Amino acid sequence: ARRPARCYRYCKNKPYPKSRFNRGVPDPKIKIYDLGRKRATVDDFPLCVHLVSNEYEQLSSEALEAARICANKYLVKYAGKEGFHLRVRAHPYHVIRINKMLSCAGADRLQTGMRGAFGKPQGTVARVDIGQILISVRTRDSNRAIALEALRRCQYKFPGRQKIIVSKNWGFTPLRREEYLEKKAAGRVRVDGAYVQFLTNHGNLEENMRRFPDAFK
Amino acid sequence: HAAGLRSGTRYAFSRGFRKHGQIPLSTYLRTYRVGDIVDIKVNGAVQKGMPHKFYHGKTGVVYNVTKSAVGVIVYKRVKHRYIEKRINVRIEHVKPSRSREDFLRRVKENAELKKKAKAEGVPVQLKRQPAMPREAHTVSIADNKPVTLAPVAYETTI
Amino acid sequence: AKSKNSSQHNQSRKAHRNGIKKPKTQRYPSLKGTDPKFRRNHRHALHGTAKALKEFKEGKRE
Amino acid sequence: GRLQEYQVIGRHLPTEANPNPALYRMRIFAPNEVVAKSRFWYFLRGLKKVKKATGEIVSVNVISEKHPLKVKNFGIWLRYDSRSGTHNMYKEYRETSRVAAVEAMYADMAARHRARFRSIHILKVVELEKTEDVKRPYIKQLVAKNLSFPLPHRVPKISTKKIFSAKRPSTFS
RNA sequence: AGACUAAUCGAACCAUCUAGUAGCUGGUUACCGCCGAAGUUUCCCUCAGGAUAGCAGUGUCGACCUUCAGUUUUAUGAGGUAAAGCGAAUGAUUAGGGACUCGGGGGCGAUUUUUAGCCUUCAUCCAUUCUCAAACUUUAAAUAUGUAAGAAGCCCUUGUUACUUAACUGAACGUGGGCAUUCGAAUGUAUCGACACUAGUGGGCCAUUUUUGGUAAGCAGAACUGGCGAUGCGGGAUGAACCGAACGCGGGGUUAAGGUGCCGGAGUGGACGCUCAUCAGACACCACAAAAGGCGUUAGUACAUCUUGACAGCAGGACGGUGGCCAUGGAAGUCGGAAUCCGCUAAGGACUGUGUAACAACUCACCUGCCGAAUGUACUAGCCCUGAAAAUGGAUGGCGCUCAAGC
RNA sequence: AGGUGUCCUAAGGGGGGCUCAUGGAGAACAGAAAUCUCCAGUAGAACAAAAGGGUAAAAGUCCCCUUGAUUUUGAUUUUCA
RNA sequence: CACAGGGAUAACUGGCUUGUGGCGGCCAAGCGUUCAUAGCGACGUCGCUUUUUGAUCCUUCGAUGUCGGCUCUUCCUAUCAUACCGAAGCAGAAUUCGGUAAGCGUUGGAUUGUUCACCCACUAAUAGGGAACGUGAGCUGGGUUUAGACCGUCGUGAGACAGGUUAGUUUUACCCUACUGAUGAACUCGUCGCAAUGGUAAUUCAGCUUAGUACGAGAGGAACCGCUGAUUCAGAUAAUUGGU
Repeated sequence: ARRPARCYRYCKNKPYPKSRFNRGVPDPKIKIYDLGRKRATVDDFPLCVHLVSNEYEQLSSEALEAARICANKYLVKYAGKEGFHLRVRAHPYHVIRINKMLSCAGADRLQTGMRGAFGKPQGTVARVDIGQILISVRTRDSNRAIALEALRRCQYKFPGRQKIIVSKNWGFTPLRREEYLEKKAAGRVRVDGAYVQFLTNHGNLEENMRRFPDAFK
Repeated sequence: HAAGLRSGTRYAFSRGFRKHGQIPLSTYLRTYRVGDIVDIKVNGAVQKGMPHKFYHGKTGVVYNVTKSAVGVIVYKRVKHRYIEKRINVRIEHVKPSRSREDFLRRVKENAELKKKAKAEGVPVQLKRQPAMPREAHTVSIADNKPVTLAPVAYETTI
Repeated sequence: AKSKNSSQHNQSRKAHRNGIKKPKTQRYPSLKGTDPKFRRNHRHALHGTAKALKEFKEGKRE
Repeated sequence: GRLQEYQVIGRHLPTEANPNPALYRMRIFAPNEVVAKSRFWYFLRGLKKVKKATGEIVSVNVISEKHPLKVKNFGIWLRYDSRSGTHNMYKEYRETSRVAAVEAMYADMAARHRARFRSIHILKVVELEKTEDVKRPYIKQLVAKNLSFPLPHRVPKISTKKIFSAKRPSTFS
């Protein structure tokens, strides 16, 4: 089976997720989403790069794992097992059907032609838009060239056109690099597991002081 | 394909969010007379005297009054001709309409405003008119010096 | 064999061909559907008011 | 086309809460003042929350070249749309007036990059006062000292209705 | 053998009933003038057919009724689609942190273990984090949609009743009186209302936007509006549906879509650029081409070097401690294992190679002499090229076209 | 993606008192789970059946009395000529 | 077995599409003594063709003769052989990958109605396809597909079976065009000449010599010229031999 990917390239149907109405969908191909040292602190990896889409198309689940493996191997060999953190930010929830013309309607004739042509589940695909982020990588500042090459190598497994953008934020945080640096000096940032939390000065005064001892002097 | 009496009314007849429970009791204290202008709005809680889903949102004229219901006259548009329809609705669904209040307010003011001028002896120009184009005026730039603008260059956000 | 099922392509133009006619409103609507108890008494009320106004020539002069 | 520079001043409609609003002024290149106003509302809709229905035009004027008989160098900053993405450039021109450079730039971008008028924004035009601020190499050669050159192989002009000439022409004019 | 019974046999020949019936094929005879359609709703042993409503014509009467409207403005109601949401309910889903042991599993200090000991792997709870929903939602458009804009109006006084009220208190219908000096938004009114009788039609198709099944189709099925059918004329060389525009017989003037090197009526017209193809290219619907590449050429973004003088070329030098510590028939930079300092300078490394049993010699690195203004690396997108294979001889319409007659 | 050719003398009508599912902490045999007690608890329960809407001093639950599931005919709404 | 009709509706060609069938690319984990790219290529991804089979039902039901073989002409290139060349994990010999190229060739037999297939033998080689799945007023009639008859399974029965088996009529050209040849009016009748345009033709192998030489430890083992013959094709001729 596994028809060529050319036949399911355009978003032409309303979303068809698995629910209590359709049953028996095959298990998707991609399982792992985070690779590398996925528990480093925020201060360790201040550089981020993205792979941004540029078309309104469909990306198959099979292609997502192929690109994940290709980029992972290059980063490990040249940057080390502990020098990066890779995250895949596209999840396939759309189910594509197939009409088995010869398996279902062959040998024993039954009913053939276009009579009763509603299909059976065949795979899982992901929907993307223009400007949507696909893959993100964070690492040190001295590994900028390595990160760019790894992403450029993995776009040959995707159909369409994609771009590479170096983000201006700090890591995965939604803060500018300069803005985050000065806010941290004010004591309004506390450490967590691989992420951070921020002071909001809109609660009771008691535990706001222990959670943020350096905010109040 | 089926056609029941309440088919397709999943959201129309339902009460809103945080509005279930007791019906406000001022509804039953209103009074109606023949010739009044009322509009229909079906309440989900009351299951008696519910009009068909077509009339949910239409406006009509009262023509009959009874112990706990009123008769309303509404005009329905069948293909190529209009038909008069007469329905019976419980008072939990009807409501007085402010459609004609602007007219009734304006006629009262005009009569009194015309009376005072006739004693005084000046034309009124009572009837309304649409909006007219603006007139000439002058704008000073004292302590309001204009600021120059220009388009901004392209920049990447993410 | 098979054929077209249903359509509404030319119905709107056909209806507007010689106007969508609205029935004319008129001064005295009919009293069909009004409750009978109020209807019986209203009959007696009109009977009296005709006799009284007829007596206006040789009588009450209200 | 054939353009000329305007200044146009706009304002938000005054209201009871905010009397005396602010005043904004722009410089717009347009063939005529009917489309000069139209471009003003287009640029302003991308910077402030004002429309034409809720605004008004205060004044429109014409700016003319101060010295249209002097040769000078110009520099233009601009952005445009390609078939995929947006870009920024900076080009230079040599002529006598501000208006013609915009005319020359529009024809140049339409040929070399296939960019139409719909998708070009002009950021700033400045006249280069000195001679050491010329960057592009196709203009330094036009400002070299003691410039002079001949004109070889120039075809003579012959009336288009006079067919069947009687002798061979020459190209040494 | 379904064989033969006068060239006739799975039921002979002759006359009559008989002009047997047909929801099915074929045909249906002079001219001019005016108006001008439908393939859709409901029922039928109904689906190649009929009745019913619709569209159409003709004959009129009531007034010339001042009534109306596929329209806008102003006042006031209804809705759950596009978008949005998940540190908001139901459902789906990736990853760490804190708190906990008696929820389950495997250990440690004697697997002592009723040791809330020390470990920890799942599970649980709490504050955060990455993506979704035609049959999910706290919110919520645009376009379309109901009613009203007065003389049949507004206000005052007071007659009738078998209904209603403790009650002439209410309710409908009334008599009398008051309110135009202006009957109370815009525009139009080249078309107002009612009735009678009847023809054809009930196989449709195409296009913009929305949209369902299908890998897709000149494929099957829907919503609003415009068209062909029922229709010529000017452009697309040709072509029911595309663009302009709808038609009595003539004369003069001006244009639309499309065109001006010739066939072909009208520019080898003007201004600034790009392209050289031993497969150039040449106008919407439309008669096709992709991923990936080029030091062909043109324009652009960022970083780095340079008149204290680089890049290219030629020419000069290319040193000690020290054959370093180790290794050893022998290894002196150059089998191999492990470190990488200093003198002198502008520069020469306990060295990138060649080479000696081992030294040497030699190369590179680096600096200096000559010159005269630019140079290096990585990216973006314009035209062009490679990718590019079918059957009779052949088609930007043809000839032909190169600072074009191409873009 | 599903449903119907049924079921009910109460599972119809009237009235009154009460509040559900679940979770926390306790009590001989008693344990995950038997009965009793307190606090929290917006419906997360229930209402003959498919699904949707609706309901908290009730439309759920238990108790008391009953047969408006009765007689004579008209007007109106939905599918629609 | 019959009648009235239907291309509003199937079985064959043609038309749109290309899932399946066939063919060709891109990226580079790995295989390849070691070394991604001499020769290959996983996980993914972009295309072409209409000699496979499906989907559709637009044109023909007052008829376009429906399988295979024989005969004969022409065209396509995705090249089996031949000419000349570029690569290698190419010493010689033998092989593998690619370029310009369709000028010229591609066979004789056993079994089957076969298309398809499978063995023996020769050869430089026994490559793949189109033309209404070329070709029935050109042939043949073995198969399928009327009426006779037999068997097996099914049906109470008449009868059914893309199950096996045996016998079964193949019509017309003198018309128009096309093609192959042959005459021919007008400017007197003749003899001797030029050449616009159209057609075009050759093909492959073996023996001797080079040489038991180059190359290699050995085993093995080439080529250019030169000489003489042979295969397929074409145009003539009849002194000799054969046929009538």
